[PDB]
Amino acid sequence: SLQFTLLTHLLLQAPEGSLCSLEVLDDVAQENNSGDIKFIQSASAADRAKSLWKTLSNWIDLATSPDFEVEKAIFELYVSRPVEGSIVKKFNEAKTPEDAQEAITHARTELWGDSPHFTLKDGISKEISKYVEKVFTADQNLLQRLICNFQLTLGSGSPQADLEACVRSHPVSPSKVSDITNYLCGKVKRHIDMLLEAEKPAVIARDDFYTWYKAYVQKIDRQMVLSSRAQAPVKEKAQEYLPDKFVQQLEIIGLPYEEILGAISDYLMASFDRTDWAARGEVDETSFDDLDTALQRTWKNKQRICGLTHSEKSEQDQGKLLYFECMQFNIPLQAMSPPSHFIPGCYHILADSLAVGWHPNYTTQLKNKKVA
Amino acid sequence: MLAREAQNIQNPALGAALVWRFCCGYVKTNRVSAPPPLPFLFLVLPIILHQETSEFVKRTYKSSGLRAFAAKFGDSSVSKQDLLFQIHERSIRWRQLSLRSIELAVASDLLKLQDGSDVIPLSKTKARGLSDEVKTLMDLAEKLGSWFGELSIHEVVTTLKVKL
Amino acid sequence: MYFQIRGIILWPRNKNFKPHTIRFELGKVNVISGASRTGKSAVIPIIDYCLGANTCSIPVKTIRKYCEWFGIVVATEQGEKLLARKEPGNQRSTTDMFVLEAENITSIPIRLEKNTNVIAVKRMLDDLANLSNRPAFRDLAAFTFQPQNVVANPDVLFFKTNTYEHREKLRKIFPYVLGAITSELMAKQFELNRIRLFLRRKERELKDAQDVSAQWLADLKSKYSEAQELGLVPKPQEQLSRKQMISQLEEVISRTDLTLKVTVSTISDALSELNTLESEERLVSRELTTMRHRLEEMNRLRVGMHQYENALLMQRDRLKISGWLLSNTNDESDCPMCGSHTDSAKQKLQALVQRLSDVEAAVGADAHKEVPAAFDRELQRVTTEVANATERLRAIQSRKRTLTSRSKEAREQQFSTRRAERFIGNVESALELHRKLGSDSELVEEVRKLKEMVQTLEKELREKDVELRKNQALRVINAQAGNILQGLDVEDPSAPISLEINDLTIKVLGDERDDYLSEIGSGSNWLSYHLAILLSLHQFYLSQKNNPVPSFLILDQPSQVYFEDVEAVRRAFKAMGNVVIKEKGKLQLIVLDHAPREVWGEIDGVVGLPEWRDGIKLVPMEWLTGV
Amino acid sequence: MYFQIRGIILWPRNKNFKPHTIRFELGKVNVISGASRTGKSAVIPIIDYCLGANTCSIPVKTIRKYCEWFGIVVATEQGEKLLARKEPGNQRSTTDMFVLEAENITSIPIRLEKNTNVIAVKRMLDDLANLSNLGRPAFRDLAAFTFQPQNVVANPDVLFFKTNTYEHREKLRKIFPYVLGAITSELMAKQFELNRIRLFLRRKERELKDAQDVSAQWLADLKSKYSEAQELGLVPKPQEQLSRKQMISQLEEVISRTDLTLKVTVSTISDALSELNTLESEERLVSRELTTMRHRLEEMNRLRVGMHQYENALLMQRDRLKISGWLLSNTNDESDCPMCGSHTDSAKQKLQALVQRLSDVEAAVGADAHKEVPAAFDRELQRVTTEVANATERLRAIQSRKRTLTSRSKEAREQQFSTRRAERFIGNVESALELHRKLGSDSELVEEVRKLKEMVQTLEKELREKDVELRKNQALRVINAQAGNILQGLDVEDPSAPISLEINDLTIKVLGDERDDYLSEIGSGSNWLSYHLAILLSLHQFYLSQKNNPVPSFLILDQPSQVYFPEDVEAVRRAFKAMGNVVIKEKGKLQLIVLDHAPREVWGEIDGVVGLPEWRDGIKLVPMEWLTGV
DNA sequence: ACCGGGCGTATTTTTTGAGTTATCGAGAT
DNA sequence: ATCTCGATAACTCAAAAAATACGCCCGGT
Repeated sequence: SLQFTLLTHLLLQAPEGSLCSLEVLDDVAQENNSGDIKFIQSASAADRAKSLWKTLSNWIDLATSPDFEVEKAIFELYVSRPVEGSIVKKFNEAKTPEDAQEAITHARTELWGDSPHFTLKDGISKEISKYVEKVFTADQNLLQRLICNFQLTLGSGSPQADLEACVRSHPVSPSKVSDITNYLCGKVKRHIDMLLEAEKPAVIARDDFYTWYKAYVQKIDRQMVLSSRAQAPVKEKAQEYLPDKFVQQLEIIGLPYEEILGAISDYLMASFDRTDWAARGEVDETSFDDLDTALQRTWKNKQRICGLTHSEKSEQDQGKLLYFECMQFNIPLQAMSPPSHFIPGCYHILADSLAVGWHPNYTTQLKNKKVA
Repeated sequence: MLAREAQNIQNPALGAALVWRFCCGYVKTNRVSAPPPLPFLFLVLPIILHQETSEFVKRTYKSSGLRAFAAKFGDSSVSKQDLLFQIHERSIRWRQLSLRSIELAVASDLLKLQDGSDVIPLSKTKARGLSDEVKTLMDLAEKLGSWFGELSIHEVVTTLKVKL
Repeated sequence: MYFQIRGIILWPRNKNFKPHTIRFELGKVNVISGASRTGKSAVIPIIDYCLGANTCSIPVKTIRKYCEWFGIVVATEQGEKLLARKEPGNQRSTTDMFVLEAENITSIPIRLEKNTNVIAVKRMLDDLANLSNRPAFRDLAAFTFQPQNVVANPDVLFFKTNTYEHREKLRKIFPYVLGAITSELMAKQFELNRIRLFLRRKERELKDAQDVSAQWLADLKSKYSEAQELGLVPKPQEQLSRKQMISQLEEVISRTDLTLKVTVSTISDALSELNTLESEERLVSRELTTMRHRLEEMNRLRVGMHQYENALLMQRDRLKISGWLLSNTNDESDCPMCGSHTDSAKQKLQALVQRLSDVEAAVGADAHKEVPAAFDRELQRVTTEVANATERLRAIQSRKRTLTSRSKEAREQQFSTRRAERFIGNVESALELHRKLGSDSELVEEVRKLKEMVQTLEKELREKDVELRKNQALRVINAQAGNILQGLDVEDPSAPISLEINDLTIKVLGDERDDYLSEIGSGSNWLSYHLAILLSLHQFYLSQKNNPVPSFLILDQPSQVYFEDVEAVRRAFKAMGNVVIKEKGKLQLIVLDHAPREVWGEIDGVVGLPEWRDGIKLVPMEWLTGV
Repeated sequence: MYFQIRGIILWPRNKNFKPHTIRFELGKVNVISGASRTGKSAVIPIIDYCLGANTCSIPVKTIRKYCEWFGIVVATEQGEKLLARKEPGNQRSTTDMFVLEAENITSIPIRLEKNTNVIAVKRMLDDLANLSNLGRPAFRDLAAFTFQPQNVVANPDVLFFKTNTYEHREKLRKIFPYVLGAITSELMAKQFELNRIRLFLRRKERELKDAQDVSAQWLADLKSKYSEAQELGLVPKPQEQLSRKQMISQLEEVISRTDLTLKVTVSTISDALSELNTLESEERLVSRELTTMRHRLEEMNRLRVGMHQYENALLMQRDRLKISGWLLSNTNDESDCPMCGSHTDSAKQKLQALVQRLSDVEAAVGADAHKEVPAAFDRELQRVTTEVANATERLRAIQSRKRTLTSRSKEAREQQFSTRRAERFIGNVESALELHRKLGSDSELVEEVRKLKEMVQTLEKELREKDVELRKNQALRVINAQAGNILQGLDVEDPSAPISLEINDLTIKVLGDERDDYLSEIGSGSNWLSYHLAILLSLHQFYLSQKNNPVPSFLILDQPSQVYFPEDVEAVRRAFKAMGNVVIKEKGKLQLIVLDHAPREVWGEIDGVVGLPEWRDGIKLVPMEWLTGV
């Protein structure tokens, strides 16, 4: 579960409008404009390895398809250790076609053999011998291009901490950074699974992952905006903020998100209105109790009517009908003249106590979401 | 449940503090320094916790006297005699809040109840670091206490259109 | 205008007796001697009744039963005028009299019959004086007759000003008789004031009709804001007037290429307007709640008014903390404060309630005596404000309902041009009503023409200068009044005199404080002041020409305050002679007095005779057959 | 009202002598005899000054040189009140005053300090008299019916005090109707209410009439409108004459269709028309998306304000609860109940509950000390704003494409013109039908105008049951009857002459068999005084016969004997006897302060008349001890 | 961790320049 | 008369600063 961290970190640092591939020729890829995909690999680097040459000489031809990397293709290598042989050292330093060709000549000498006989092909085991033969049999210009601009990556030494650092670098709530990266990596892993369960080359497009990141960031932000705002959330429920009881009732009814925002605004505004009236002395500890008892009685009557009438609709639909009927309902109380939002806010405050409900089984459904 | 906000904005603790400051300001001006009678404590919150009535309590100089405060209600530039008449009714309606105020002000060694149904204020050094709003309300209660003290019972009840 | 008395004639009731003749001296100080309090004031009544009067003020017990007919002989610019009159007997007023016009006649008719009526005599006198047939000759009598009740009396300064109508008419007539305005300008001022009243009323009604009810103003505002949100009409800088908004909407309707310029800016501005409306709704709802609460409490007190007794006296429940405390006590918790039950607690709680009742008894009943409702001014203002605020709140609420409901599913196609056209159809159907409502051009032009005729009347009158002439006239009056006062033995001649018109009196000058005539006594000073001021007024009248006021004055017993005894009256009479002589024998003075013959004979230039007896004595003894 | 002068008080300028009191009696003819020398009575100046007279009439050279605080004691319905005014020093007046109240004033302060001001006491007197109404008769304006200076009492012309000018005369003239009980403050209030309702109903009738006119003129075109509709292809062919109700039914069901399409075949569809339809569908989609997005932006914008207001509310609750912590720090674990002697923790438990609530509010305030929610909110707001920007740009591009298509082609242009016509017509029908419904048989406007008409009619009827003129005539009838009854016993030249009080003239009129004549012409001091006394006493008897009357129940008769005394004394006794009877006729509810020179034997033993060897006037009301020559 | 001493600091108290107002004089109605 | 306007002087409030006693921090047990 380390390649996930590496790919996540580098995609966060990948340029916009990018495309990347996974476990095709390297564990990480990136696409720019033409053939010879640019690649980055993770090593547990080693000059010789059957998997390395295997993947290289296998899907370089697929990497040769256009719209995938500049022919002077960039290349990188993240290694969890400073170990790097002389041949790989020379590869990374190969930033010029001539230097890349010289490095490939050295690779032929050490793995394939000395020109023209090339006898070291037999000196290495058949397994890697045939793969190095395939590597070196291709046009040497393509060998130049595939190692034209090789690089190596060495982070802080702790891939996790670096991942959380780069995530937190973007504008995001620091209280949720951990979860963010977690979810991100998980998605990648799950994605990879479905790409290999169906036996297809797994591809993680930088833009697809970037859109995932945007969607999840917006998801957590909308979760946060529907915070408690009425009581201190419990630390167990603080990891992912749990909206108050009335917001939960609305969600159980399945109202649109914007309607929930309006409900929350009405709740806050009604709370402030009652506070201000008390602070002015207009109302008192008993000027509202008549209001609340009347609200509850009218809600019960409306609930009975809705249950008798809208039974054909589903439970959520009946709840929406009762909700909208109650909020639209307006009875002129004592000569206090309240703004439009006051009565919806009062219903919401009552709903926060489960004394007034929308869903015909709002108690049972609230228990369900509690155990959900 | 809806009442919660009000029960925090008109809590009996603030009422006890206000009543204590009222009594403190009363004996500070009484000619014989006698304690105020109990039925005057029920006219502190209805005057102090109401923002426009409290505004009149605030705008009148400390040396202008209760009459000058009660005479501002009918001024043609204001014309609010109805409020001067509502002081008594509001006191009728806020009986429980005032009573709990005396509760918390006697239990907390703020007002000693002399068995003749009177209230003597103790010293009980001031509260610690309250907000400007509450400090101003306490000062207004003290000013109103001074005013009630300067006059006799009959004069005060007449000037505020009260019926003990 | 020259009008003096030359003589009097008195037809006896019976036929055998022949008229008693009387012949005055024109342009001189005619003096009459006799015994006062014996009816010695009947000649001013006889002159007034001969010159017409709404009632006859001649003593019925002494004089008015021995004479069938009354007569007056008056010299005038036109000539000598002989006027007659018939006593009513049982009635009070008579329209029967005989007239004779001449230049200088010597024939004295002995038997008469009705030849003219009151109206004809009055109007011929009026156009003799050139008045608007509005002043009249009778209204000038105030400056001719000074009866005993008025000669020395600090509060009445002119004859027969003891009635609202009379003093008001004389008040409104000073501006004319003071020689500072003409009758035509008087009518101009009257009509000007009438049109001022009409203009003010109609302008108030115009401002009433011009202002639109809040509902329709809200509808137009919401429609304009809708159009603005779509980019049709650009965002105004400030609140547009109803007409401007209608104009711009009509322009938008007339277009053909409707380019909906919907952007972030328009939607954001609409939402900002929505939030501003929300703020204003909160504020207005709070204030309306306050006002409504005040109103219901006022209504409760006024209900108690009728509830308590037969008459009006509002009732409010007593504090009764003594009783209220036990009201909350029950058999479960004795203490209504801590909430506990205990016998000792119960008994001491009882003791406390009796102590509280004792305390309340000190001022208990005293606070239940006549608590009225003085908050009627407050009630009216609060009801007005409640109505106005309810209207305004409903307007704002409808506007905000539109702006919100225009975000749920109504716009679901609105931003589509196919639906923007539908919106424009709606607005150009509503513009008809929104043009009808609150739009008026007939009343604005009516007010404009009223103002224009007001301006014409102002220019014609040339006001702000007549009062300057009045100020100059009264200054001259005061100057010559002080001049005369120097001749009168007043106890403080150093103090000037001002004729204060607005009260129909004189405001005595004083350094310690402004003083009136009624403030201080000294009837001698009262008579001196009347003499000085009246002769000042007559001098000022004769200073100009064509003055409606006559040029003759009558004083009745200007010596009753002296009932050493001769020096004061001598001073007054010599001053009167001086003023008359310096007037060039055009002003006539008739002074009935009780002073002996020589008392007024000592004056140089004043003539009279110890004849002329007034009262029952004026009637020849042969006519006097009894009481 | 019941308002009598129990006594006068004076405070010497030199604080060496106790205040001097002159105690009258209540419900008796308080005679102040003696004072052979008559500079002028200061009782009236003192009483008016203490009652709020604009300027000080107290003798400057004789009294203001020794008195610091003038004062009176007045018995009222509220109970005795001591009203005192500081000497104005070197000014025409000073607003400084002192006031005391009690059920029975017994003590008198030795020294006085400012306690109120003239305006406040004037208002207090007014609302004693119920004259704090909507411009209205003021207490001071009633000085006419309670003062009779030495001149006014016997002056044949001036019948009421403060009738010496234009403004005062017209004043008193306008106040008479209110005093007599015709114009009631209730009636003035009803008149003002009726005026305002008249204005409101005028505007409402104007607006309703205009709206109904618009509705009627539109409905006249209803059949032509429906013909236009069927022409446009929005309704089927009307086979037979239709009914207004079902025509309207067709119209609103037409306008209500979510997506109404023109009656055009699709088999022969041009490329331009298909492109137009596709663009219009894209337009519908983008419009709906932008509608929802605007919904969200609205809710976010108002939720920001909601959070801010909740923050402020929490701060206020925390401020109002904070003191609970300190008030708990000083509360013992239990306490003894003040009123039931129970050693219970009820106070302590309630302080604990309040501290719990303060803890809750404190947790709420600091729930997000790290301002993460504000940052998330702002980022989401930016998201919605940029998303709306993109949607509006897309809509603008769509409309540009549509306009280019229509401009280039002509069949598409005709189609757009036709659909524009149809939509415009539908919108016109929508607005017209909305107005027609607004003018329904029970809509708001019709009912409002109807009820305002009913209100105006009811107020007019209410005013018409109670007629001003009938009330005034009845009041003057009783006043004249009582005045004549009083006069017959009193000495007048003929004791059988009915009289009439002319309010406009402000004078009595003797309706004699020979001549209905004013008091001004009858020349006699005795008769002038008799008529003054008769009319004033009848006035006050009538006043006390009424209820809620604003005139004081006291009368100052200054020098009611100057007419005699350049024997006649018998006549004076008659006068006084009459006064006595009057005072005793209403159980002593009326008080008379009679400044007089009549020796004590004139009225020695007549009921209701009181006099003391004290009660001097002029300068002896100022003790000579205070007198030192200043 | 609890008690006691020494240093830091928020609150009270004192101070103070600015600002606000009850009162008065004069005027107007 | 009541009401308003303006001039005045005195008042109180409010902000800043200083002194204060409280709370926080450091050292020893």
